Amino acid sequence: FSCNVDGGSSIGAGTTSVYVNLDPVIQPGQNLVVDLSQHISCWNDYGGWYDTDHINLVQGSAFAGSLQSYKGSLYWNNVTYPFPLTTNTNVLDIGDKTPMPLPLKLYITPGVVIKAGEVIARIHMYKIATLGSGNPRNFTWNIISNNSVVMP
Repeated sequence: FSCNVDGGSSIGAGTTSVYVNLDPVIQPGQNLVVDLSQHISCWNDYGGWYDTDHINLVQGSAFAGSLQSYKGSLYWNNVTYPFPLTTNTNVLDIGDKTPMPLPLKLYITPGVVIKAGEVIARIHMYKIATLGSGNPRNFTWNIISNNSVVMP
């Protein structure tokens, strides 16, 4: 099982930065959408659905630092969750060699809103396979804003 960010090198586990662009000027009632399907993809390293991988996001995934006062929602694989996650999400099956973009969106409801380079969320992902011990792996996606966001 492997993932990559923006078509980069393969990742087997651990913490990876995911850089996103956010609407740089917003109004008080505006919510920021972070479409992570545009950045993160994962695949089965065998293909043909032999040793299918089961993937979900993990309870405790949250906004970072000052953004914890922000309110959110997280879309994952046809279910929408309150964010921060109080639950593990549903399971997504990964069985092909073809990279699958993660069906994942983050909705943020926030004059400095976000600083360039700031971690806005930490999303924990769990992988376990179908054969043997399952070879369980933990991923953390550190979502980082490329840009500053203001709300004048």
